[PDB]
Amino acid sequence: GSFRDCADVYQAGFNKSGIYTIYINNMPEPKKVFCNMDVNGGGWTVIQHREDGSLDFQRGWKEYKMGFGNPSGEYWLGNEFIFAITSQRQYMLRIELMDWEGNRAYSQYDRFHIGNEKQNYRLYLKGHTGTAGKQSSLILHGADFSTKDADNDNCMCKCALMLTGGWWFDDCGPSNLNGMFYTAGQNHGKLNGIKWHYFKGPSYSLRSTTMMIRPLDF
Repeated sequence: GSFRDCADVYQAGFNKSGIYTIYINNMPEPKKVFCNMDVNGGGWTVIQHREDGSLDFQRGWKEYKMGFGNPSGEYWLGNEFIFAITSQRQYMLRIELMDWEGNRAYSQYDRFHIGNEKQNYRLYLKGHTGTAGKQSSLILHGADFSTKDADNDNCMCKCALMLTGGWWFDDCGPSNLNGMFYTAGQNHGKLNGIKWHYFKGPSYSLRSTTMMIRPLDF
């Protein structure tokens, strides 16, 4: 049915994880995405994935808007596409995380969406659960998206210049999954890495991230 997301992809009989094309309402061009059909019933559209540091996340607003990298590996879907998808119905957000010592954790939000570009792709979440901290490492109560060329944070400083990448930063706040990818034992003592404070703390840089969405009604 209207392949609007990986949930539709899954309902239509494709039960196997991989690259698919989805047709997002009101977007001009189709979009290739990774679909995770494994976690917890499947139907997850991946909006961010990191695992090796091959792809650099130190980009500007335009690139954070339109997306970068490739769905076969590491990528950012793009805010314009995250908006367009999450406009077409109510979606939940799940975030899969792994440290360098083999531990996996996840955070999950019952409700997720972002505003439009004029709203600086502001973030709204509700209903945090999971094994990657009792509190949410993403701020629930509203933060614009910021990049090195768009200072929209709640700080008198510039969080994108200090922590790297593009994220919904507060006083930078308790996360940045789009920070610098550090490898091996370098995961220790890094302040501008790939961080999720309530899981491994402000100094740990994570081994892999996947952020993915699917409809509430799935």
